[PDB]
Amino acid sequence: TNTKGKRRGTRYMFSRPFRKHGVVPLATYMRIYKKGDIVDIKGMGTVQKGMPHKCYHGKTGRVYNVTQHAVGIVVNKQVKGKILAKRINVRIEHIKHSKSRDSFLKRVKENDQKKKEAKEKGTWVQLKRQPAPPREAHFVRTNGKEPELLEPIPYEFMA
Amino acid sequence: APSRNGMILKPHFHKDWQRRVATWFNQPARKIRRRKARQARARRIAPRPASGP
Amino acid sequence: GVDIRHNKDRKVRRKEPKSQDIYLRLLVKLYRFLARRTNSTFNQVVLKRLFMSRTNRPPLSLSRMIRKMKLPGREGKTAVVVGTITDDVRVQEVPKLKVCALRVSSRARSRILKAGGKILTFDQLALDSPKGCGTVLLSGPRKGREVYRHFGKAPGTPHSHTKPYVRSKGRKFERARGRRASRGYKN
Amino acid sequence: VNVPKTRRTFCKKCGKHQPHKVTQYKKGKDSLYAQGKRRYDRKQSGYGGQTKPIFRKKAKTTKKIVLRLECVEPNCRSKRMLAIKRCKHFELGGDKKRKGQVIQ
Amino acid sequence: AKSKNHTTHNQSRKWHRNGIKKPRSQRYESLKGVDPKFLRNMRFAKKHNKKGLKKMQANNAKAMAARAEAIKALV
RNA sequence: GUCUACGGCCAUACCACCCUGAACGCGCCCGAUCUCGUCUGAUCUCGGAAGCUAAGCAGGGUCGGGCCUGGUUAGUACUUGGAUGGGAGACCGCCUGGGAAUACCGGGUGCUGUAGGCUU
RNA sequence: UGCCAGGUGGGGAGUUUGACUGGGGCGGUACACCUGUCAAACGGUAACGCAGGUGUCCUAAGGCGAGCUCAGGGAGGACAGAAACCUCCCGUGGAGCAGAAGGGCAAAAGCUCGCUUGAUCUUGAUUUUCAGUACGAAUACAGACCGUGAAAGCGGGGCCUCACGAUCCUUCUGACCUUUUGGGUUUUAAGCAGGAGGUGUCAGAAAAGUUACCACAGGGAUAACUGGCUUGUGGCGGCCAAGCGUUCAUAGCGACGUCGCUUUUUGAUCCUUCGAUGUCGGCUCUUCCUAUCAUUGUGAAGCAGAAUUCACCAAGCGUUGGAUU
RNA sequence: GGUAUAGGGGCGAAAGACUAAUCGAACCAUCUAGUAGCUGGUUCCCUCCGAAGUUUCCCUCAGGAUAGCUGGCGCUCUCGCACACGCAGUUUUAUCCGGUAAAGCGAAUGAUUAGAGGUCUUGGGGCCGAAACGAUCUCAACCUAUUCUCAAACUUUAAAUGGGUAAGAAGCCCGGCUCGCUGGCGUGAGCCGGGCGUGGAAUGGAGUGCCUAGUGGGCCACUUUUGGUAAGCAGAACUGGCG
RNA sequence: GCGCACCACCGGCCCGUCUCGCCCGCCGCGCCGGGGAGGUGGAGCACGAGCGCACGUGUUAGGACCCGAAAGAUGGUGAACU
Ligand SMILES: [Zn+2]
Repeated sequence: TNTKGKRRGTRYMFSRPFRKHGVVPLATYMRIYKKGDIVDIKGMGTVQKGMPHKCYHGKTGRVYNVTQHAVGIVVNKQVKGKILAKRINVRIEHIKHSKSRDSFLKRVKENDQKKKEAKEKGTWVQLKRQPAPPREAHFVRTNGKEPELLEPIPYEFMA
Repeated sequence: APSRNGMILKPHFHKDWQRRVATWFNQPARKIRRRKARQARARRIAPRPASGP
Repeated sequence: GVDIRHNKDRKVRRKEPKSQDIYLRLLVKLYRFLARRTNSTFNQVVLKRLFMSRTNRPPLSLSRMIRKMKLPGREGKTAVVVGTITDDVRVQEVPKLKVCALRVSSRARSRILKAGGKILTFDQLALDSPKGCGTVLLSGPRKGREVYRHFGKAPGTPHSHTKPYVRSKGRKFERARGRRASRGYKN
Repeated sequence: VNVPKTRRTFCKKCGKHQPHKVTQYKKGKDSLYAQGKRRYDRKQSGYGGQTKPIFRKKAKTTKKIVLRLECVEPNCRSKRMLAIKRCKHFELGGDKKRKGQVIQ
Repeated sequence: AKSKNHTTHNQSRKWHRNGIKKPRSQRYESLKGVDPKFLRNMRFAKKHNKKGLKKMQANNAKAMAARAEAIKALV
C-alpha cells in the first residue's frame, strides 16, 4: 500500500524548471482575475502557502470568489464514480489565465463584426467553422525538369 | 442488521411472550354477560335508578 | 448481431389507472377519445393526470386556488383540478369561482356555492369546453407530503437538513455524538 | 520544552491583551460524590465482581501539558486552560541557553 | 489462505454502464464560499435597491419615449 | 543617437580580456559640526563640488566560452491500433498514424513602458 | 455464636488466551502515519517489494524589521605546522534551513542583532484517505485584541509533504448562565461551552498456557501422500580450447566460459483429494526403459600378448549367498 | 448373600481405571424447536430486464455495514401533428498538464576504462645522486583538452498514447439605479429597461425521485510490468472474454 | 402576457448562540421586562395533507425458510456389572 501524503509523488510537478528558480516574477502578482474567469491551475514549488493539491494540477476551472491574495475556483474532479464540481482556494502564484476562452471570444467579436457588415449588402456570409475540406484539385507543373527517380539504398553494415 | 436508512427500533419481544399472550376472543361473550348482569341488577332494584347512587 | 442496450427500452409510464372504480374508468374513456380526436393538449394533460396515482395528485386548497385565480388575466375562466378541492379555514373572503374537480370537500363545496360559484364535474367540463378553452389547470403541492422531508442527502452529512427516522423526538434520542460539537463531531 | 511564567495574551473577561501568570495543570480529586463515581460504586457493590473495564494497554509515555493562565490585573483573575503539544520534558524559566557562548 | 489484495478491472465498465455524467450546471449558482464582507455589501445593496425606484422608473419612461421618437423618425 | 529614475519580459541581457565615451546625467572624490552607526566616516548617514573617465556604467570587438534560434542527426530511436506474420526463444519484419534527443554545421549577442534631461 | 471490615485463598466457579501470514507455529508489522521508486509523462494503483524514517524537539528552532553571505579553493602575515587568528580574490548556492527523503530558498526561507508572544479569543467555508463520514493535518476568509517595521505589509506556531485519539467517566476554566422539582436562602449535585487524563490491535474488547485423554460445525480457500508446471539443486550429455598426457589439444582428459537433456534426489506452487485414495521398509510376483556391468558383432589407443579403458547397432538372456542396521 | 459409600460425587496396590455393553465427569426428564459468521436441502409454467467478487470501516480475513453494479414504481418535459433544447469511453479547431519510452553524462550527481599535456599539488617504493622540484619513470589521490561503458530511487532535452477546458441566449451592446465593501475622481458586485439568434463534424429523445434483491473467494488473454532460475507460481495497469 | 406542479438562486420570518450598540414600559424603578443590526446552528414558517383500512416489497424481535452440534443449568434413578 502507498502513503496518503499530500505532496507524495510531486518530485517533478512541484519543482521549478531549469534556470528559472529564485524570485517569482511580479506579473503573476499584478495581473487581475474576475468572477467566472477560466483559469488553469499549475502548482509552484517556491510558494507553499495556498498550494493546490496534486490532483488539481493542470485542471482548468472558473473563478467564483476572489479574496485579498487568493482565488476561489470551482474545478471538475472525477473520483471513481462521477465528476464533482468542487471549489478550492488557490493562491495567485499557482494560477494562470486561460487563452482557450480568449480564442473563442475573438471569434465571437469577428462574427459580430461580420454580421454588422454584409447585412445591408444582403450577401449572407459563412459564419460556421468547417473541417479540413478536400484539397481543391489543381494542376502541377513539371516545367522542363523531369521527376527525380528514387532507387532504394542497398543494405550495408555500418556499426 | 440495518439497511439503507431504516428507523432504529427496539421490539420488546425477548421474553417468553407467546406463553403470556392474552387473546380477546371472549370480548363479545364478556359484553353479553355484563349486559345480562346489569339487567338483572336493574330488575332486582325495581324502583331504584339503574345507574345507582 | 446488433449492440443495443435493452436496459431502458420499456417505458414505465402509466397507460391505464390501477383503480377498479367505474366512474374514473368512464372518465378515462371519455378523455381518451377527446385526446385522440381533438388537437388540444389540455385533454392529453388531463388524461395523463387522471392516470396518475393518489400521491401524484395531491389535494388543492381553497386558498391556493383563490390566489391562483386572482392572478391578472384569468378572469372568468374555469379552474380544472384533477385532484380534490379542500376547504381552507384561514380564509374569509371567497369570491365566486368555476371549479372542475373529481371531488370537493363538503366545507369547500358549501363555501363555493354560498359565494355564488359553480362546481362542475369532468363530463360537464367536456360538454362545456371539449378542448378546454378558457380553463386554468391547477394542482396541489406535490412535495407537500411529510414523506419528502426524509428524502435527499442522508443525515449526518455536511450541509444536509433531512429529517431522520426517529421513533420519538426528545432530549435523549438524538442531538448527541454526531450532532453536538462537544460530543465527537457534528455535520 | 521551555515556557516563561509570565505571558501577555488575550483575556476573555477583560477583552484586551493583559499579562497572565502561567502554571502547569494537574488533576484534582474525584470528591467521591460525582454522579459517575456514585453510579460506579453502587454498581460495584454486591456480588458479580468487576463491572466496568479496566484499561491495561497503555502505549504512549507522555501527556499534553496544559497551561493555566491567570490574569494579573486585579478584580478579574480569570483563569483559562491552554494546551500545548506533547513533550516528555517541561520546565518554566529554564535556562534561556545564552545564544553565542562556549560549551564545556 | 491469502486472498486478492486490490484491483480495478471491471470498475471502468461499472462506471460507464450508467454513463457517468458531468455535474449538473445550473444558472444562478449558490453564494456559499464568498467572503463575509462581500456578502454583507451585496446584502446591503439588495436591501437598498428599493430606494430610488421612482428615479429608475422615470429614466425608463424617458428611454421609452426616446425610443418611440427614434422609431417614429425612422418610419 | 543617447542618459537618468521607476520597471516588464529575466543571459540575444551572463563571464573573461581589449578599445572608445562630445554634452546632460550616473559615480569616483573632499570632510565628520550637525542626524546616524561602526575596533576603524571601511559600509551607512550627513555637509559638499578642487580634480577624473583611473574605476563603475554605456557603446564596439574576440574565426572567445555560454545562451537563444535553425539544418544535420532522422522519418532514425521510440510509439496508438492490426494480423491464424517470421522465430524454439530472445527478438524482428510489415500495414495503419504520430514522431525524438547528442555529437556535427550555420545566424544573433537585448527588446520595450512611463516620467524627466543632453547632442539646444 | 450472629453481623460487618481487611488479609490469604486454581481447594472451587465463570471466562480469555488479537489479526496479516505463499499451511500453522517460530520470525517480522507490510496493523496508525511520512519520503523516492514500484507506477506504464493527469490522478489513483498490489505483494512478508525495494531504500528509509516517526510516536520526538523547540520561550526559540514561532512573528516581525535591519545588516551580511554559506560550503569549498587560491594567495599571503612572529610563534602558527594539514587543522587556532587576521587580510584579499574566486566562489549558483557544490553550505545551512533539527530529524528520514523529496521539493523549495541568496541584500532568503541561512547567520547575527532589537522588540515581542498571531503558539491569543470566536462564527462559519474549503482541501488531503473519503462513503465524499468522522479524527489528524492543512488553505483562503471574517469579527476583536495584538507584536513588529518609517511604511507598504507580515504573523492566528515551526518553509511544505508525517509527529497523533470516538462514546461513557473523571478533572480544570467561564457566565451576577439553567435546574436541584410546594415556595424561599445556602452548601452539594446535575446541566451548556472550551482544554486535559486513552484506547499504538492506533474508527478505540478489560484477557495466561497445555491437551499425545480430547470433542463438534466445516475446509482440499489450508498443510503432511501420490500425481500436475519448473529444474534452482541432484544426475547425465555436448560446443570453444589454455593446458595434463616423455615429444603431441582432441588415445584418454580438460581449466576460464557456454548450450542442453531427465524427473530414479531434494527443492518451489497449492491445481485434484480433509462425508478418508490405508501413511517406510522387507518378502513374493509381472512387465517396461537404457543413461550397456557381462555375454553376441565391431570400430580405439600412450593395443607387442595378457590386461584395458573410449565409442557404435544392441535390453535377447543374466546381474548371487551372507555378518550389522 | 446381606450391607455402606451416588455424579464435579463415590471408589481407586493409581490404569483417568470402575461407577449396569457409555466414564478426562453415569443415566432419565425439563429449560430446548439452546446457538452457529459453518455443511446440506429449499416444490408449477411462460415473458421482460438482468449483475459482482470492486471502495472504505469493523479483534475484520469462510462474515457484515457502506458506496458501486441491478430491478421495479413512477414523475417533469420535446416531438413526423412540414416547424427542436440538451446529452455523449468519438473526432476536429485553439489553450494549458506531465517527465514515461527514447536520448545524454564532451551538461549537474553517482559509477567507470584507457591513453596525451600538467615538479598544478604533495607521498610511498625505487635508480644515477651525501642531497637537490638536478635527470628518469612509477604507483597514490587531483587538474587541462579527449576517450569506452552505464543509472527504478540521475538529468540539460524529450515524444506516441493520454488528462482538463472553450466552440454562444445561462452570450454580447447600450441606458439608469443600490452599496454600512473598496477607492481622489474610480472600482467591483447586485439590481431594472431596451437591441441583436441556427455559433466545428457525426450520432442520439432527455432530466429527475424513491423501494431495492444478489455480490463484496474470481480466473484467463494482447500490451506494460514487480518478486522469483523458472512455474498451469504469487502480485499490479488498460481492454476483451469465461464466470 | 397571466404564468399550475417542480428545480436553481436571491431575499423575509420563528427558536438557540456570538458581536456592536441605541432607546422604550411600569403596581412594585430592580442583578426587571421588551425591542435593532450584523454572522451562525435547527429534523423549522413562507395559504395545509393528514387520519383510518387493505395489499405488495424490504429490515428486524420473536422457533423465525427446514434439519444439524461439542457444551450449560434444574430436579430425580442407579454399587443386579464393576
Ligand atoms: Zn482579565
